[PDB]
Amino acid sequence: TISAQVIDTIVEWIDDNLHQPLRIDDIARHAGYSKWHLQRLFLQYKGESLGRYIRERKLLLAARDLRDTDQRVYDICLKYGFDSQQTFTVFTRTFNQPPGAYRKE
Amino acid sequence: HYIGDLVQRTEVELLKTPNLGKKSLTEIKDVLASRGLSLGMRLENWPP
Repeated sequence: TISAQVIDTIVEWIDDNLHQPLRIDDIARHAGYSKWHLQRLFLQYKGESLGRYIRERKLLLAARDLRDTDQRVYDICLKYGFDSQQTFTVFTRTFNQPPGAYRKE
Repeated sequence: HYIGDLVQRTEVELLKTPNLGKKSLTEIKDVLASRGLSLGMRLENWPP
């Protein structure tokens, strides 16, 4: 029990939520835990900054949609959180693996 | 999401969440007091 069961709710919010980005103000509210209700968790349970963990989660989620043989490549990053194609093109810094070649795999 | 669920829950545990911008107590009193509903009455059947 950390901050009255915030771990059991963060995962549910990440699962249920739409492609809306996750920031301090966005998740600070209906979360039931403010900035410090999340800082301790991100420091202890995860040990990684939000901008990298969210990007990794989006990449792991899109790894299946890229294999689902979808022709609308521009909408793949949009349906998962990346509001722009250039920002998602994160993939170069993470995998150094072609968008298209991976999409071909 | 129901009026029967809103009238039954006690405000002592309802007003402690920090995510509510405002509970709209004006409309809450308008829907409970003007319709003959006091603090925590058990209705016959609230859910559809």
